Amino acid sequence: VYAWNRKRISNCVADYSVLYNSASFSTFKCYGVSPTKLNFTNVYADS
Amino acid sequence: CTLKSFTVEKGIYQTSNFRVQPTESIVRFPNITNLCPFGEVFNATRFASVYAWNRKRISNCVADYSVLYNSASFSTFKCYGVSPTKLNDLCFTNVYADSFVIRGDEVRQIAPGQTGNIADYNYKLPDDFTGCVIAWNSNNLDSKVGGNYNYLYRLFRKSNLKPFERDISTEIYQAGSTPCNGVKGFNCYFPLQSYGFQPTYGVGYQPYRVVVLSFELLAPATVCGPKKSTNLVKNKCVNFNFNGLTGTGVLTESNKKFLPFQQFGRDIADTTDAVRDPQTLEILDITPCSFGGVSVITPGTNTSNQVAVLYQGVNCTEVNVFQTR
Amino acid sequence: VQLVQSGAEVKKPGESLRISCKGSGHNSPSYWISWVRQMPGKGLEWMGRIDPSDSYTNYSPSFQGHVTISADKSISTAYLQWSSLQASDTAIYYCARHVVALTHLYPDYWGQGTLVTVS
Amino acid sequence: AYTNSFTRGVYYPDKVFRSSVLHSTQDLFLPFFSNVTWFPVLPFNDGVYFASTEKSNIIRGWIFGTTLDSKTQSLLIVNVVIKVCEFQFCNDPFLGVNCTFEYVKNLREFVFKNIDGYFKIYSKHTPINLVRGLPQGFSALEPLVDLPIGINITRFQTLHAAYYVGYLQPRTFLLKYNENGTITDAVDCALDPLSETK
Amino acid sequence: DIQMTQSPATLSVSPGERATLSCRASQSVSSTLAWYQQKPGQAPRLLIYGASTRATGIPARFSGSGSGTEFTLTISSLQSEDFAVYYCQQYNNWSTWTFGQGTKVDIKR
Ligand SMILES: *[C@@H]1O[C@H](CO)[C@@H](O[C@@H]2O[C@H](CO)[C@@H](O[C@@H]3O[C@H](CO)[C@@H](O)[C@H](O)[C@@H]3O)[C@H](O)[C@H]2NC(C)=O)[C@H](O)[C@H]1NC(C)=O
Ligand SMILES: *[C@@H]1O[C@H](CO)[C@@H](O[C@@H]2O[C@H](CO)[C@@H](O)[C@H](O)[C@H]2NC(C)=O)[C@H](O)[C@H]1NC(C)=O
Ligand SMILES: *[C@@H]1O[C@H](CO)[C@@H](O)[C@H](O)[C@H]1NC(C)=O
Ligand SMILES: *[C@@H]1O[C@H](CO)[C@@H](O)[C@H](O)[C@H]1NC(C)=O
Repeated sequence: VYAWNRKRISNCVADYSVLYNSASFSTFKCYGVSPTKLNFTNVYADS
Repeated sequence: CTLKSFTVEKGIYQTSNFRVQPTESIVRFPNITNLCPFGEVFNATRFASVYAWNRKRISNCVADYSVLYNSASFSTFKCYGVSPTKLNDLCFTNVYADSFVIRGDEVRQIAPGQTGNIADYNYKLPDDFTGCVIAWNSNNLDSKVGGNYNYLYRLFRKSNLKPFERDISTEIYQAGSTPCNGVKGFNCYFPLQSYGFQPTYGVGYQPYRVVVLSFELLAPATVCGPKKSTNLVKNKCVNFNFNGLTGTGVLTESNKKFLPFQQFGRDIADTTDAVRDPQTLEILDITPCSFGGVSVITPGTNTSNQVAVLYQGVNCTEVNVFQTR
Repeated sequence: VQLVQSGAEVKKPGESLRISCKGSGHNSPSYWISWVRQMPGKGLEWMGRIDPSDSYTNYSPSFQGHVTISADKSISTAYLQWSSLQASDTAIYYCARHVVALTHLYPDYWGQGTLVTVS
Repeated sequence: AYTNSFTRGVYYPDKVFRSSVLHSTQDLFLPFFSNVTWFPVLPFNDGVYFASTEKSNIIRGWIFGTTLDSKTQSLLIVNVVIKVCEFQFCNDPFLGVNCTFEYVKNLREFVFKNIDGYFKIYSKHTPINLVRGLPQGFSALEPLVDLPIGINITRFQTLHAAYYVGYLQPRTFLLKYNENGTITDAVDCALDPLSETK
Repeated sequence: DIQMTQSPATLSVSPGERATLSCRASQSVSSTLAWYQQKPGQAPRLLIYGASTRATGIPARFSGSGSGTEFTLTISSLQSEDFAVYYCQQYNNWSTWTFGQGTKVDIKR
């Protein structure tokens, strides 16, 4: 966590339906955007 | 001045327009003896949740919006379709007083055509909304230490609320593929969420009591502003304000008999040809005051400066006189 | 603005009782009329309150299942009722009002109080 | 059981008076020449048109309860008495031989429409000679009463004389007011190409 | 609940001096506090409300201050009719109204 990794997702087509449909996510909270209407100029994924 | 030239050649020039100027003014509102209960809607101990906003109907009373406008307590008073200053005079065939509580940042969401969670799922105004919205912070009444969760709001509404629509449904929102059958869980969420109003929150999350006054302007006026009815005048070019309908014309006795329900009659011109006086159900016809075109008939200025005048399409009354067709 | 209570009452233990307090001159039909107990040598202790228009009670935890507070808005009256009286109930009971002033609340009048003697 | 409605479903849209003027109004009207049921609980639907042949004024009035179990307030007109209380009605209400408003051979037509939470009770009473069905004679319904009740209003029932139930639809209706402020005829601008041309 | 505790239990002040009473709440009460006066044999009388506003018809010598959990009542130039028991009551709208035990003001000697 002190050295959290960051990937940039760009130059591709993103499909968030699979992520939302997954039932193995114990926590999934979106701030400032509803997950349903995710179907952006840049995307970051911190892990 | 009309020709814009000092020299006026022989001929007739339609220089001016002659309008009979009214001298007297008549104000007649419904003779109703009661005060509309604004305090009950406003000075209420507790307000309803925004998702279940309360509605009061104000009728058969004389409203006075001067007090509300003058009061400085109201944090934000925004009137769409009507002037708050001019509210004192306008009559209304019907008044609705909606009441609820939201947070400060959501105050903007209560506006004609606005969007957002509150506007989309809790309380939506029509595009042609004709009313006022008065919101005031209620941090001293709707917030407690530890969070006041009494007030709720709809967050996940499957069907977007229509204007002036209240949804009190508590059905679990099925955000996934499988149904819920009234069972909560993942992809099965309770449609309502509570504001945990706390006195330490920022103004954005602080509680605000919101009152929406919706007016119907048309039919007999159940509610009218404070005014002093005056005696009417028959057969005189005067200004008139009948039940809030404003006009300038001669108020005359009319042989034509309205139907019992009928109040305001208009002909093909669509003007309010006749009106029904609120004090007495007497049908008063209205005729436009004599108007004409003053045409100056002048021989050439070279010959002389004596000038005759022709008032068009008027009798020699309203004005060595010759009455011609 | 005026509240009028009932006269002093003397009852045997276990007897039911109801004291009344009529209000007038209120800002709106939605105000807060509350009852307060005062034992002979004790201090002030809140019991409960009602909004007659809504008839919504907020009984105190120490007085929840001991007394019942009701109201009748037609006569603008509040009532405090004991189903079964006990010697400990002997005290002076006052009715106070708390009107709403949009921004905040405001207590205007305080009842003269009614003395109840359970013996 | 159905019968032709002919053209006996015209009322005054607004309170305006228009002498000897042909006026065009787009509003809820009973479709012309539309089958109407011939006579339970009838849903209010868009609109309702009730024609009673009660020569002796048999039908006291009506009830308007969507829940039908007294849960919601219901209009109670009985005959003239009008009440808007939260009446507790029987399972099969009939008359033997929290109120917010109270007021106290022959064909009687009434148009019931609830728009913007406003109930409108129009009426027209005329002598008749055709027992079988509504006479094919043009008639007008002036507004008997208008109560902005504000109720939901999704179902209604009668009180006991056959009756009929029609429905109102948005129909541009050319109305011919005469010099006496009386409608003698009306044209439904969607009946057929001839009506559109008219 | 929000317990209200006053201090001191009793005091003794000569006329013309300034009397000070403190009131403490368990957890914040913002500013929804009211001070009362209950003379012997008389019903309680409001003095200050909102923790700072003086009730109309009350002498200006009484004043209230404080916020949160701590509040103070000050009686400047104490008079001969000011001898009573003063309580502090909170009236948070969606909460049980709690009361303090009170403080007694007597003659200094
Ligand atoms: C809700 O209740 C509150 C509390 O009574 C009302 O506030 C009070 O409003 C009145 C007028 O409606 C104010 O009286 C005014 O006094 C000034 C002089 O200070 C005078 O010039 C005005 O003409 C008027 O008489 C009164 O001061 C005010 N009280 C407070 C503490 O501010 C409020 O108006 C009520 N609102 C409704 C909608 O019922
Ligand atoms: C108020 O009226 C509306 C509109 O008629 C009713 O909405 C219906 O609700 C039932 C069940 O609640 C549904 O089966 C219908 O499909 C709804 N109608 C429409 C057009 O969607 C509503 O139920 C009424 N509420 C009450 C209390 O009578
Ligand atoms: C003008 O008025 C006189 C009397 O006032 C009347 O006799 C005459 O017919 C009127 N003529 C016109 C054109 O109005
Ligand atoms: C209008 O009605 C009255 C009586 O109902 C009648 O006398 C009059 O003749 C009618 N109008 C016309 C133009 O005939």
